[PDB]
Amino acid sequence: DIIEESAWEALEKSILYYKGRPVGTVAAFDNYDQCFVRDFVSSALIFLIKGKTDIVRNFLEETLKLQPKDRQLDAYKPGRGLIPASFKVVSDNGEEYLEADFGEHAIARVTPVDSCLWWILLLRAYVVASKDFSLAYQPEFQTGIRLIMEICLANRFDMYPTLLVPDGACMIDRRLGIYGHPLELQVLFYAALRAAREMLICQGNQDVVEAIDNRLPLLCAHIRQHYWIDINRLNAIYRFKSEEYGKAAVNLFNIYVDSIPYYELDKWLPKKGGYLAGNVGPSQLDTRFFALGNLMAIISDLATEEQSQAIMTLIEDRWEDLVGDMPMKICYPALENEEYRIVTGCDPKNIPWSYHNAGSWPVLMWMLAAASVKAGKPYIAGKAIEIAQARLLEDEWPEYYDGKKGRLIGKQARKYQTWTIAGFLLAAELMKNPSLLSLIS
Amino acid sequence: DIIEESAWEALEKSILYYKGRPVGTVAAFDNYDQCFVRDFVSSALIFLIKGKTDIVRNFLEETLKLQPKDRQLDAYKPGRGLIPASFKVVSDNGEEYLEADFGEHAIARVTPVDSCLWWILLLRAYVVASKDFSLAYQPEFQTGIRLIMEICLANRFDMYPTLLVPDGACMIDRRLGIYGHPLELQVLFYAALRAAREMLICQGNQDVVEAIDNRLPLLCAHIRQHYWIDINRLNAIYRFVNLFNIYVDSIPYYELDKWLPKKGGYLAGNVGPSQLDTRFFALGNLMAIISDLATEEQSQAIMTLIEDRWEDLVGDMPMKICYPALENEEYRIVTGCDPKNIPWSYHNAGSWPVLMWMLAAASVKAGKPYIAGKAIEIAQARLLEDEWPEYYDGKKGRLIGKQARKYQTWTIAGFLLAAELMKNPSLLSLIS
Ligand SMILES: OC[C@H]1O[C@@](CO)(O[C@H]2O[C@H](CO)[C@@H](O)[C@H](O)[C@H]2O)[C@@H](O)[C@@H]1O
Ligand SMILES: OC[C@H]1O[C@@](CO)(O[C@H]2O[C@H](CO)[C@@H](O)[C@H](O)[C@H]2O)[C@@H](O)[C@@H]1O
Repeated sequence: DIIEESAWEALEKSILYYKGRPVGTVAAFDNYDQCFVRDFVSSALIFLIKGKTDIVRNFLEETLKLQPKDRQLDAYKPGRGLIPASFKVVSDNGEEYLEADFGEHAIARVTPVDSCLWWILLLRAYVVASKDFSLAYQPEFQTGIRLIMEICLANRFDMYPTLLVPDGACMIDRRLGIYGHPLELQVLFYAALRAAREMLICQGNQDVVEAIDNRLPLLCAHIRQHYWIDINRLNAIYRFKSEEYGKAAVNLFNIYVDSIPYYELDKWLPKKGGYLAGNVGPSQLDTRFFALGNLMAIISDLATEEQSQAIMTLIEDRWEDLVGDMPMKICYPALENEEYRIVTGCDPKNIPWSYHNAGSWPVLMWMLAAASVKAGKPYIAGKAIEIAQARLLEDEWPEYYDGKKGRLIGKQARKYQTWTIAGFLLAAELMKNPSLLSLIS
Repeated sequence: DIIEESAWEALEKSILYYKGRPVGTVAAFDNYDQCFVRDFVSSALIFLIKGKTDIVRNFLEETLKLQPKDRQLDAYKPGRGLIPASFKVVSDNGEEYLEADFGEHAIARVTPVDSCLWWILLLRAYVVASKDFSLAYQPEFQTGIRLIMEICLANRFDMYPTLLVPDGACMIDRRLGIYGHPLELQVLFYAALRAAREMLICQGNQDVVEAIDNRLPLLCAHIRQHYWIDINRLNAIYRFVNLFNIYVDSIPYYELDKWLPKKGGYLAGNVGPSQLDTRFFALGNLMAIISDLATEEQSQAIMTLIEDRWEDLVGDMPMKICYPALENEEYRIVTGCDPKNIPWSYHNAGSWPVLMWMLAAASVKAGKPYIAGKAIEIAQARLLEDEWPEYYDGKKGRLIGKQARKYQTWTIAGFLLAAELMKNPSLLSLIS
């Protein structure tokens, strides 16, 4: 009805032009010249679906040129192979050019890792939508893919098959205790490894293609075995006799059982529910539920079929906790009290049930839809869309919502947030046509 | 004297042999075949002081061979350029060989970063003691230094001049909230940068030598500005443009104001976006004085703090590895309820006699050797009696550590080294 029409009209106005050609979308239409890579994913997929592919092509070509190609030994300059979080059009010189934001002057001088992984997934989306892999096989694209894989695969100090990162290195780009091996990045890493293997010419690239082939099954089993939480699993951990000869090594990360909030999880988890943990590392298990990681795990077949149904069962049965009045919680539960202070450093923006700290993010509804369709329960997404439809247009498409139920328009939420609009539309498109999953799986 | 002679005898026994020549010392003499790089530092320095340099030369050569030379894309294999935390002699096969431990089957599959930085500092110590840079100028050693500098300098995701690391990546090799930019590693990185600049030939190493020269003053200024804690700084945080957004509610600011003397201060345990770790870490602060990372005024202010809060930082056993202990929710959240690191035990503000040598070195450097003198007198009163334990527990370090090994080599070496540095201040040239 009028809701979808208004969304389309809004999405159109968000398009960003460079040298007269569309090169992405702005984060929120009112800088006026700023495209975020992660934000562009939902817009991009819509445009692909609607056959307007040139915007995506131009985005991929332009961002590829922004990727640092050489090893970087100097402070405050981006690491080799990274994709910037955002870029903008600088019209101030006689001629237009693009300026990358790698975070060099940001409040955290960290380059988020998700952008380069989404870039690969977008590249695959484009070639599948175009029914033509030619772009990907061009030498500059082979190089781009290869460099991203190298920085992700190469071991530095940490040798787990997962990707080790500083805090605030993904969609959650502030301090939320997601340093280490956060789920979001491992899941994207897995999906990107799969996508890169489909598009890389193996000849000449033997080292990297081999490393990709070696990493995929190790990373899959690692995540399935060491991130999976359900009631059976938690009880098995508690009864596990670690002192017995040869059983210590089973507890790979040397998790101490006393650290797990059993009472609260036992209560929260449905009988047949479960999910992948937010983070796992030495003496570290973050039992927060993170939506993006869990939903993307379903979409990429990282989660087993049984795990996927368990995740969907959790979402259905704890619908009020995870969706409430606005799909959906970025994570659950909130860090509060002492834990909030220690983990976030008292970040004012990240107070309990706000923003990154278990705020509700409409954009996540596109992945909820994709996952629901993939899991054969598309009615779950339908229900989420109905809830969103009730308030998004009236509220002028906010970036996020706050509170345990997502009742409040986010404390500092921008209006006409593009991924809120695109997330909404994309969810609806995936419902109408489940076969569109092939763009992202 | 008698006590030194007694320590010396214990130290001689800890020597590890490989193919009939000394290649290091074991961590605690009774594995019987195992040498830890960081533990060996105090042993090595004593041996250098005593003119027994071949053990250190052999140690350096053999650990250099254990360094991975190429890029590593496989899981559970060590990163390029790293030095293993420890090695052991396997005499089980026909002919003895060395086996590196990079943490591949450890409870934390993380290769500690401090080992490679100590290796650089030991190399310099050796060529200074030998008055000959020949060993360091050999191509394989030039390569060794370059690789270490490359892996530390190279930005991955984090672009600060500091070194970004996982938790448990140094002497504290368990989870203690020292992920990010912990002081210990920043100070050792700084110290290793200085030593690498002094030993790397510019020709053939142009990119890395320039990057070292650029990083040095930037890292120096970064630490001096952003890690420094004193009354004035706390008030500035309270009144907060700045590089780091630090929110004052995140730190115990009224408590710190009370703890700090007027002319006291120290370098913070960790600094990052929305992160200021106000714990005092001893190794980091003492090595910062020794390496001239801390300014003269900061050095005196650290010494003023140690004197004035002696009961807290030294107590009955010099000296606390950090202060204060993580307790209550902080302990549970930060350590993951690690039973070994309970408050006032082991890494969690336990008392580690090894730190004595750095207290001595820093005290001499700051022209206040009587500070180390007082610590030595206390340590002397208990270490020989207790047979050189690894660590002590309790708010005042009164208890022998529950799992402390006796005849812990760096406790013995640390004590002797402290005494040597007191007798001969110019020996500081070995470590700075
Ligand atoms: O308002 C943009 C500003 O917010 C930050 C900090 O959270 O990032 C947020 O906004 C981005 C653009 O919409 C999102 O991609 C990101 O997930 C979200 O955290 C800053 O990074 C950015 O400068
Ligand atoms: O007993 C050796 C065993 O102890 C650990 C515990 O973390 O490390 C400690 O002992 C090492 C050897 O003396 C020290 O170098 C280290 O600083 C200390 O934490 C294990 O890593 C090691 O396997």
